[PDB]
Amino acid sequence: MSIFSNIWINNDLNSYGLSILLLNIINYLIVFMLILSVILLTNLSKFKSLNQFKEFNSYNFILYSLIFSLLSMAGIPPLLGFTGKFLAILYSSFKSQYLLILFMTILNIFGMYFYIQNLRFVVKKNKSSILNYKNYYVNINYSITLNIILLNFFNFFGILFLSDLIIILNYISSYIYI
Amino acid sequence: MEFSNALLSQTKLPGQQYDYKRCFQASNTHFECLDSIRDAYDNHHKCPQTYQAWQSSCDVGIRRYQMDNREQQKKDQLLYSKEQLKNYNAAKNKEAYGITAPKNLSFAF
Amino acid sequence: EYLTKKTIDSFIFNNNRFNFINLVESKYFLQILTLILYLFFITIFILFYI
Amino acid sequence: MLTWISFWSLIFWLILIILVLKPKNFISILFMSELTWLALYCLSLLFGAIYCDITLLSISFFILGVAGLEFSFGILIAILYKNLNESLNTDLNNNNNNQNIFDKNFKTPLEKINWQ
Amino acid sequence: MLLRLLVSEYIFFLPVFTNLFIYWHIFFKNNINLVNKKNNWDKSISVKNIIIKQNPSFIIRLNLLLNSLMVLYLITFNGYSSTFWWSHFKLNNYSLYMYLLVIIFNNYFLYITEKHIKILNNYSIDYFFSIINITLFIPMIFLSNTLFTFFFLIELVSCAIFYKFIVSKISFKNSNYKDNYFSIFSKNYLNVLFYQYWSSFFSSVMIGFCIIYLFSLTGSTEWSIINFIVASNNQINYYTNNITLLFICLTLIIGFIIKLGIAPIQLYKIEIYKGLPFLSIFFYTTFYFLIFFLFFSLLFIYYLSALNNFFWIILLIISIIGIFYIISIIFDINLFKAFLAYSTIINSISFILLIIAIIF
Amino acid sequence: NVLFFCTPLFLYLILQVEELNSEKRGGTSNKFYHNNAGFFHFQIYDNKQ
Amino acid sequence: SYSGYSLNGGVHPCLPFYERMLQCAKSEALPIKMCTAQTEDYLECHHRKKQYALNYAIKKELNNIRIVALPRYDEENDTFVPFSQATADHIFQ
Amino acid sequence: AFGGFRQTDNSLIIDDRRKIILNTRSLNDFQQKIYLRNFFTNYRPDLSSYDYFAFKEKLRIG
Amino acid sequence: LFFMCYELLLIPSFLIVYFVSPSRRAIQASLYFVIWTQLGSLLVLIAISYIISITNTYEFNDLKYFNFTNSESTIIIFLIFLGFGFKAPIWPFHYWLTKTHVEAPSGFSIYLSGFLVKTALYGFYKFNTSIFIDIDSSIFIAICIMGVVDSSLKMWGQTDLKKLVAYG
Amino acid sequence: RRMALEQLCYNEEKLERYQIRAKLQSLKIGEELSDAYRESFFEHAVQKNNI
Amino acid sequence: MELNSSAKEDSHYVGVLGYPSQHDPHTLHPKKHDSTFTKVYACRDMLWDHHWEVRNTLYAGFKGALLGVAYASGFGLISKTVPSIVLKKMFRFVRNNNFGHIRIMQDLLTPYALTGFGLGSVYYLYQHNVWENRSNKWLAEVLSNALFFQVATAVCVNPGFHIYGMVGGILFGTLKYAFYNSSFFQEKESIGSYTTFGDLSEEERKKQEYKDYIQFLGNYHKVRNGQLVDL
Amino acid sequence: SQTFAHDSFLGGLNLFKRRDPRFVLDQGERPPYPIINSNSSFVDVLSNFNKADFGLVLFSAAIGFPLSRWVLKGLTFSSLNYRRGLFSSVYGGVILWGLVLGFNNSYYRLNGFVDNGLVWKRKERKLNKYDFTSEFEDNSFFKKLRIRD
Amino acid sequence: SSGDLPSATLSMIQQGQDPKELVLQHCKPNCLHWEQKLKRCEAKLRELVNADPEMSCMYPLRDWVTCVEACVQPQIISQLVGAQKGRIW
Amino acid sequence: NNNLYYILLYIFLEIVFFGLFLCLYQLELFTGFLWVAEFAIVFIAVVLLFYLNIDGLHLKYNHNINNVLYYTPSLVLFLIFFNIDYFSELELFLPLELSFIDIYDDYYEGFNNSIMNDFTPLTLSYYSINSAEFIIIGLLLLLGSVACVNLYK
Amino acid sequence: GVWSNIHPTDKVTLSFANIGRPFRLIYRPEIFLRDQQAKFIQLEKEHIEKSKKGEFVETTSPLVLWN
Repeated sequence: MSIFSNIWINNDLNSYGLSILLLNIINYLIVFMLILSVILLTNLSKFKSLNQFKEFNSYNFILYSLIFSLLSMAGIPPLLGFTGKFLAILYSSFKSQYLLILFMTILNIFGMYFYIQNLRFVVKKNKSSILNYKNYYVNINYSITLNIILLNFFNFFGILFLSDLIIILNYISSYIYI
Repeated sequence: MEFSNALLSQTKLPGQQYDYKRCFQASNTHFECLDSIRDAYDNHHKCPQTYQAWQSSCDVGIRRYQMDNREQQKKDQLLYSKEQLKNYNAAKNKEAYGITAPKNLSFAF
Repeated sequence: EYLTKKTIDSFIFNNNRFNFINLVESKYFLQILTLILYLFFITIFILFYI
Repeated sequence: MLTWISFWSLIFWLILIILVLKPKNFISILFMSELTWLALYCLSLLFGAIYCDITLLSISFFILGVAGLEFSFGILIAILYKNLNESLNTDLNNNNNNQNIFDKNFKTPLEKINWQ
Repeated sequence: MLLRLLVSEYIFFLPVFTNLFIYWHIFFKNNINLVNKKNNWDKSISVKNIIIKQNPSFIIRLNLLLNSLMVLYLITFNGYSSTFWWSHFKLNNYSLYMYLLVIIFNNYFLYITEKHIKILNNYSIDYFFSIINITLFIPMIFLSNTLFTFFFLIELVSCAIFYKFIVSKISFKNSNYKDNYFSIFSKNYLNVLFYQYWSSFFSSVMIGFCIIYLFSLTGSTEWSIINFIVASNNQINYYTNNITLLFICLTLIIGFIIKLGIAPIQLYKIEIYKGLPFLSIFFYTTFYFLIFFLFFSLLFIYYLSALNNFFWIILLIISIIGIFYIISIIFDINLFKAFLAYSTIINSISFILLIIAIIF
Repeated sequence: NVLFFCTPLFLYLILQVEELNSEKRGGTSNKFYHNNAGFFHFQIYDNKQ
Repeated sequence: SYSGYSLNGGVHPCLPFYERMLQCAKSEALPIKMCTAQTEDYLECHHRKKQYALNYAIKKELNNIRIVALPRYDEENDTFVPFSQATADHIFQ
Repeated sequence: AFGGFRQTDNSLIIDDRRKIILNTRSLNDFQQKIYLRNFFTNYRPDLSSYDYFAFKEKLRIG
Repeated sequence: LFFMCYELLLIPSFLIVYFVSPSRRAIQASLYFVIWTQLGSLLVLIAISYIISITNTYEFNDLKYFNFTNSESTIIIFLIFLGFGFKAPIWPFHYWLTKTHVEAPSGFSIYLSGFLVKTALYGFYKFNTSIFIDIDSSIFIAICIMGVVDSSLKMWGQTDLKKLVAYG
Repeated sequence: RRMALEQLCYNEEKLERYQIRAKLQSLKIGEELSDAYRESFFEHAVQKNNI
Repeated sequence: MELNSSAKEDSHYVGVLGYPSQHDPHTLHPKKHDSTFTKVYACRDMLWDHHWEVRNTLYAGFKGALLGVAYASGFGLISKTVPSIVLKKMFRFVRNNNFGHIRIMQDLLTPYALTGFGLGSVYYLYQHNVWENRSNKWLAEVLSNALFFQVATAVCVNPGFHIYGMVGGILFGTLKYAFYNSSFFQEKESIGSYTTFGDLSEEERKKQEYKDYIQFLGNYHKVRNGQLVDL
Repeated sequence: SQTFAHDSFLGGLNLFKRRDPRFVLDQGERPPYPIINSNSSFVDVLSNFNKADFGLVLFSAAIGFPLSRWVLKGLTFSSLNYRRGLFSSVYGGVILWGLVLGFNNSYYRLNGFVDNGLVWKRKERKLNKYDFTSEFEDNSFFKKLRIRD
Repeated sequence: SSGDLPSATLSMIQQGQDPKELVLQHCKPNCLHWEQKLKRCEAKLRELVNADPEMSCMYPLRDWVTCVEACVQPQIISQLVGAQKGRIW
Repeated sequence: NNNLYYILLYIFLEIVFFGLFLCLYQLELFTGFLWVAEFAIVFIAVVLLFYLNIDGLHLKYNHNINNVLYYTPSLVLFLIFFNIDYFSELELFLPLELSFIDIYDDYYEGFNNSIMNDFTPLTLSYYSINSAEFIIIGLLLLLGSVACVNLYK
Repeated sequence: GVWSNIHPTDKVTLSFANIGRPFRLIYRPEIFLRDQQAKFIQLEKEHIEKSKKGEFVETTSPLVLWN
């Protein structure tokens, strides 16, 4: 935002921050959707306490998806969670907020520790049984499995496709002040 | 947001309404007169009748939006041309279909 | 070991001793009232004194 | 004594504070909420008088409806306390000791802790 | 108006009115589905059973279809950006995009919820009706043009949330045979109801006080005019009483934090999440994060940007206090629902810090 | 134990003394000597057609 | 949400000022710098801080002993005569 | 395009070539590049890019 | 790209540790290793974000075509050193490495010690050369010397072969 | 995505003048008439008032 | 709301813009015709003089006492669990007194107020006399705050929690450098503001600006890298 | 791009084609076509209904059968009378949605938001400086939805 | 190192010239109240005719000079050779 | 006081005093409406008190502990610094003889006004401008009634 | 491929290396530079015309833009 001979040149986009907040909220909501998706595919009465995380030790797809979602919640790379924290840090640096950067880093470290503390209770001595039984046999929702697969695909490798979402969010935020 | 001209123009008094048809007709007549004048600057006094009609029919905010759009359009028209824009867009798309290697071993700056 | 991780572990274990696990209604009401009153006092302190 | 605006604001703030000052009874909380809503309506009327604004005065009917909804919800909640086996005085539902209660005392419902 | 009423004044509200009418008619028809008189001249092929457990899948599908119809209507929408219904509604491209995004998210969540409901019917028709009604009015918040309409819509949303919380099943089918002659006193639902009601009362009182104080300051509660007047005060210095502005800003921020359950006021939300169904928790998170949090962010960024010079200190102090007080609490949870609530609180605090950075 | 815990401070002081001595005789100092202007060692520097 | 109406069902006293201020705000591309006069008039109409300050100044001046007796007024002539002018209906005669 | 970081030094900076005065705390990205980031960090800064690369290779060889 | 690739290796290492280690105590060891690696990654990411925001370009040649201020260079160097030393490992951020080498599977520990430390060193060297710094390297030199001294001194008390190899 | 890119380019072109006007409106109290801002203030208030 | 705006003032830009400066003298100079009461009351400018070390120390001590009283009122006394017998005796005294509430409040809050006043005075003296000659503002503030807070933590809370006190002091010093020392979000001047001098002509200014903008063309990476197509 | 002829049985397809993804236009922007009556009343909007609205209502009624069947597929343990009543109510809601869409289309046509057989005297000249979709839509069905690309 | 690199700038001190005039011109705006007081004192002195010899604007002139030189003197003092602060403190 | 019946009596007295204050400000219509609403609410509350607190024995709570511990200093601090009055002045600030705005009358406006009821502002607000707010209030009331029925069930 | 055919830079870079930068300059820099040099181009043309008449605008002498 400099002025040269009464003609100004702007190299900054004022709508980037709103798009950044929207993308962070969207990523958090998407992670929460997959986090609760596994709960929806199991007997929701079998997961009560924090130590009741070994109930996730089941058929390999459930365990792998749960581990990936737990990692994504803490924002570790290269899941969708790391994208939000990295973009927030980049925006804060672009706004020259060193104290805010330090506080965000401390908070992210504390959150990573809290989220990873649950991974300790993941191990179980044997395969668990948290699936509801229909017609005398355990019922697995194929539609829920497909939704969880799509979410896991968009989280594990969705970092490469971040360009289109970022462009869409920037376009949305462009008319916020216009 | 406080200095947003569009946001300020969007507001109106309680019960205030805008006659879009009349405003657009008067604006079209005034802008046709101005284009017939064909000047870089918007000398509204060159068509006193058309300027008066634009002032009476179009509100302050509508007139401001129209003037800003006209100024931007005039700048763009004096800037580029249709064939040049089309060729540049085609070349840019073709380049985006490739990769931009780093400018190693430069000779400036 | 003691300097790098035990410090944080002890800080957490000690600060947790001053926090109630199950929220009480009186605790919540007092917390809201104290938040409002002390935030107003602190904000006014910077405006006039700090 | 004090100017009307200052008196009304101070009364609203004091009522908000006193809502927590008294003991923890649901009925008392509902009564205090009703009093606070009435004070808010009075403040809105005084402000509409000060500024002569129609929208400011229009709040009283909306404020009255909101207060009625809140009072009905509170009455329904208090009625439900009977089936939940929870005393109206919320301090009796927590085992944490407090110096405000003169007679609080809870013991395990057993006869002899050590049998022989 | 008094003389003529333009169509655009309620053209947007017309689809909302149609959806509300359809939903109300359907819900009323579901209330008498078991009252079917049989005449003495009619034949019953099979014996009628009055014990009916209708899956709320039908209500979920109907609500999803209505939301899709609303999305289609918004897709074909066209016009000019202005104020609607006596400047009480804001119809901007950004507001329309926000409404569309909220509707899409609600539709995806409703599809997931219906798929989960087809597995085990642990939810009743009332919960689905409450969700549909909440979804009916949730998108309207983005179109608010004044703090009075925003307060009314937020009060309506809070009432819908309380109603949905009341729709939670108290008893469940369990194989616990040892408890057949003993009474188990569970106070989770009562605690959730009490906490929600008290927090809603306090937040509504704060928001009403803030609106009443703001109206006296400038004479209007609209979005753009308030910002213009506030920025003018910084240039004309007519009102130098920074104490009143600080008090109004503090009241607004405290009310928003209380409604959103922002730290250090977090034990309320912790207790709220500890006594609700999983689908109810999912719905509450989707509502709070997508609507309440984004609305608070826009209020601190787009609505009250002219007062951002004052909100900065309060926001920074609140963030520091939350970071200092929640870190110790975040390492002592022993419930999955408490862990989810703590994750939501941490994300909210991080987003608050990000918004504080953005306001610079 | 005191010497071990204070060893980093003693090491820092010794390093500072050695750096001062090197500055006295103009020797190699504990400084980021960016003499390559950022060009990496044996980094292929070719242009693309 | 500007009502602009009076408590008697009429028009709020600041309605024309608000109209002029809105016109100025929608007119200037930089009304923040340009709408100073209209903004000041609207602010004075809404919050009469200027009137309160003038009243405070008048009270401070009355705390002084400069003025003893103001000239009385006779409405039959619609004219002000000095306090020493011994006219009819005066408190002292 | 090269950006910049806002400086915190509440120090006045005097420029006589344009006969101007600017604050270290209040300076644009271009001003920081031209006055604060204009420091030299190369042995032969007057050489071109390829010239300096060749000079570095020759200095290592020497 | 360099930072993204450097950050991706943590997930495979955590997956290997959580699922292949035979020791029961390896759960807390894997958690601590993940935590330390994430802390180092966060420091490196903060430094990289600062560098990228300072100059909106993604080329080392463009980085050389720009000069960082004194405070900027000091902060960048300190953050890069902190991240790389947490990933080196360096004293006293070597508890994670010690516990990992104590508890991790033999193949993973061979790969973790052999490769990850070298990758972190290579990243630190690449970033450091691309940034000109006028500060004194006394802090980093002293840190390295003290870490070497501490690691060497503890060898006489190590009866576990894996622990002694880790200290070396 | 392509349509949104085109629309965002147009929106940014529109918002270009918004930033300039806000910075002119963000001039400090008394800085509007300053020599470094006098030219911009005169152009925006006198020349750019043609509605 | 600005923090330490008196210190954070651009004197040159303030003088150029003509805004009234807090650095100007705010004092009274009565003439040789006033009454004795007027002359005596004119001494109040001493309380408005910031150069008086006694005045600065007294103001800082008052601020510290107020902070301690606020801490005790908000979190201090409510956290404490006094013995029941003491409370009973206090209530008996309150019944038998005319203004017993004031006496009880004084007996309660006196230690916190005294400790706060003393700590504030000590911190003000240390800051104004020990850390005013350093070069690096961030480093000096960090060192001073860390030392003071670690010393306080070892003395006020407990000797054991010294590391936590030192970390808190470091954080407080960092926050003070960020906001109380730097005009972050408290700027009194527009970004990029420059004041011209030298009586340079308009043509010379235009030529210099064109030359500078030619360098501004070098700011674009693609312009520097020459990766632009012809349009 | 050409537009479906107004007042036909396929006028609703014009509401499915837009020049830009902008939900609303600016306060001072000229409409794509001439404006018939900006100050439109409810009675005027009702009088503005035509064969386009009739065809939209017919399409809503036709499509409403599959949506009603899908909704009814989720009902269990309900009487045939109840199922028939619910299906009839759903079909009525679909028809009402179609009527609302037709009324909105008529209002847009009277306001000139969509094509209504009218063309402005002087076309607004817009130069597509950023054009990354012309080629993309030129070789697919995406052109049929983009009015004038 | 930084010290072995060529110098990219040369100020007035590095040019061996006295920048005292430029320093005074730059620091005059900082001291305006003192200048106004000195002008008022000079006007009062010129208003009076053959006043008492114990009536001079010398005190105001000293105040103005102290205000002006309080900033100009130290700043140039920072740019002099041999004025480096030292190694540690 | 902790007795619920005495608390209710004090609330009724406070409501009466608020109505008197409103009448003093010449707002008798809203005063009467509030008085009626509060009387109905008080009747409902008395019924509830007879239902749930027939005995009336309040909990044995002592105000001294909480009052002396935090409440008194907190109230002192809050009242000490909170002042949101910018330009409000007392009626005795200036002599009433210097005020003449209440004497001017708009005879033509009165001749052009046909209003005979004080409910004109209420109608113009809750029917013309805030019609959206009125509709929202109605929908909220319907939803609250449904929620109360569900809670009773 | 298709997901990366809109910009000459990788998607990861464009998402990460464009932090609040003007998207017009990021995607189509040439038009952005031409628009930023709108009045500059007119001034250069005026100076060239004046020099064609023998009037060298030394103030506009630096205004010789290639792109």
